[PDB]
This record gives sequence, C-alpha cells and structure tokens, in this order.
Amino acid sequence: TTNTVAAYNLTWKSTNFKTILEWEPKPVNQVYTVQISTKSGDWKSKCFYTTDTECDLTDEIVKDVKQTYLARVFSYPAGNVESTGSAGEPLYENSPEFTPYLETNLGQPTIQSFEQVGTKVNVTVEDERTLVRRNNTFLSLRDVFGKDLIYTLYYWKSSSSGKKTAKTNTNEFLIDVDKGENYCFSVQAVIPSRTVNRKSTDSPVECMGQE
Amino acid sequence: TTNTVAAYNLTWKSTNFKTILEWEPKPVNQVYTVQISTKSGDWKSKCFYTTDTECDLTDEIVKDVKQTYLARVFSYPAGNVESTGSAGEPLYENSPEFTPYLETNLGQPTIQSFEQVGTKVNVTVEDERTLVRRNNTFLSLRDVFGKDLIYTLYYWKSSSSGKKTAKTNTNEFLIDVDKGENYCFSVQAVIPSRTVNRKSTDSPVECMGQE
Repeated sequence: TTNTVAAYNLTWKSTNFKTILEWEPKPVNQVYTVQISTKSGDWKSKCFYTTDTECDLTDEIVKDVKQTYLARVFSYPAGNVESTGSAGEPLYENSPEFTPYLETNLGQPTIQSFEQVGTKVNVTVEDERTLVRRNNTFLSLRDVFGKDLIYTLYYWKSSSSGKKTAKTNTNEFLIDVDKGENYCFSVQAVIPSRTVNRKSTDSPVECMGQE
Repeated sequence: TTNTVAAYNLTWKSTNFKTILEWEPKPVNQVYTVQISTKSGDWKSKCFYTTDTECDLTDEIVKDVKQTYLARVFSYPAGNVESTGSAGEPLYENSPEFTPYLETNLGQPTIQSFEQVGTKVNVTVEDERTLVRRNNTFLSLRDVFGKDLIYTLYYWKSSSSGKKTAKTNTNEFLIDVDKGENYCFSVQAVIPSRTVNRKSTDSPVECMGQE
C-alpha cells in the first residue's frame, strides 16, 4: 500500500526447540503482528503490533513438536498517517513450513562426568532440559526424542593417531581403556533417522587427568 | 481485558484551530489507535498503533470547522503476549464533543504596526494565518470568523490613569491622540457571540517612541 511494505526473509531459528521467527526489514512508520498456525490450522496471534524484527514462538510449537507450523507476519501502518483517503491496511507474508521434531537444531552437548570403574570408564552426557512441557514437568532432550537420539563418543589417547568411537542410545557410555592412562573424549548427538540436520556440534573435550 | 486498560482524560487542545487530542495513560505493553468522526458520522483512523499519548487531528477538523467532532481512542496489546487463551482485544474510549468554530482558543494577537497620520494613529493587528484551507490558500483568522471576530484596542498615555478602548471588525484601528505624545497599546481578540472562550489574551504592549 502507500505506507507499508511486506516483510521478507522469514527465517526460523530453532535450537533444542527454542523457536524464534526472524524477518526483514527494520520498520519505519510500521509495526508487525505475527500469527502462527499448524499447517491448515486456525491462526493465532503471538507478537502484537511491534517494531521488533523477531518473535519467540516457543510456547506454541512446544504444544506439539510433531505438528507442521506456518507463521504469518502482517504489516500495519504506525503513527500519524496522511489521512486524505484511507490507509490501505494488512499486507502479510507467510513463513516457510516448520516441523520442530524434524527440524530443530541439536545444541552442542556437554559431557557431565567420566569416572574410572576398573579397566572401564563411564562417560555420562548431560541431559539437556527443554521447554517442552508435559503435565507438570519440562521434558529433556532424551525424553522428547527417546530412541531417536544417539550419542557418539570420540576418545583417543592423549598421545596420538586416531580417535576411536562408541555410540549409545542412553546418556552414558562404558568403555575399555588401556589402564592407568590419559584419554580425552568429546561427544556429539545424532538423530540418524533425519535426512537433514542430523548432527550437533561436538561437545568441548574433557581429559582424564584434569588437574 | 487481561492486558489492556482503557484511555482516560481525553482532552482537546485547540488554539486557532490547531487541534490535538490528549489522553492518559502512558502505555505499557499497549499501543493506541485514534479515530475521529463528525457526531454521528463515519469513523476514520488518524494515529495508528502508537505509543504516543496525543494525536494531531488538525487536518480533519479543518475540513469543516462548523461540524461537531468526536474522537475514539482504542487500546491494543503490544508485544509478545501470554498466548495461552487469546488476547481479549479492542477496549476504546470516546472523547468529549468538539465544535472547533465555537471552541478553538483565540491565540494571543500581535500588533503589526502603528503609524501617526496627523492627530490620528492607525493601529494594525497582524492577521494570523490558519491551517484552514480553501481552494489553494490557507485562510487567516479573519477569513474564517469574518464579522464574528472583533478586536479591542487598549491605549493609554505613557503617563497615567486609565486605559481607553476602541473596537474594530477589521484588522485596524484609527484613533485620535493628544498630539506629539507617547501612547502605549495592546490588543485583544474577542468573539462576542460565544458563550464560552470569548476572548484571547492581550497582545504584548507597543509604545509610540519605541527607540
């Protein structure tokens, strides 16, 4: 219209289900209103008449991480408008589709602790808490993906050659080490069943004699 | 509703037809939208989703200074709203009625010039330009009120006693002075036919030997 431009570059920013919709451009005499819906669903307004160029949609997508979502950003004129005729009203742009389950990014994992139990070392990776709520509790990464989530351990002797690997479908690894040694490990989460965004980044590395 | 309060103290600020609607309160997670209509007329939006606590309605009231106007201030939720249920929407408050012709304030007048033409002095008051538009020109105060506007001259000898008066229905006075003297004048506009807001404030005073 004569006082409004449609938003563009509607991109979804989601890591561990924390979901923000980002768009352009920084407004001038214009405010936005962001709406969300499951594909083919009712539309619901979340961020109202704001000058912000992003909207946190976590509270809604978390209602059912399996649903496919669609967002709509409206452009509204702001301030003392020309009057004369009448401000045209409601230009909006639809976001790309978002299936949180299949698309949220797996954040970088953290090794919680390792301990030597004989010739065996037990590596526990931290269970990350999410905002997915069920009953009166927040689900963890593991609680949400269940058997779909897998961890990979990379460990190598502080000295050399290659890194050996191990995988687990729980939050812990139990491995055989060359006794009385210094080993370093790092872990990476993976969702094998995904065609895209399958892996996370490696956790920082931890070593045996951390002193 | 659960996130919005209705505006209050809707007061009209108008001097020489420059008309601003002022209201309370300073918003928090809320924006306003101001609409105007002739009493019983169609509503038109002027200031959109703003955080401002005032709206300049001059461009509209000036369309017909004789009409009676009414303004409506809506309250709209702003920002990332609770979601959960649904933001209630549209609480609004109507302004008192405003008839510009009968109500705008007469601004302080300015004596443009005085000159001695014999035993006569001619005092000219400045014709104030307004935003009232007609064809391709801006009307002056005089052009709008015509015969309803009147000026009063107050003049007194620089020495003493009382101030004498004179009235005119044009922009100038022609008075008889005690020759070779020092006189001071001040002018005040008046619209006698008004029951309220009849007069303006006195213009600054000007004197004969301004040197």
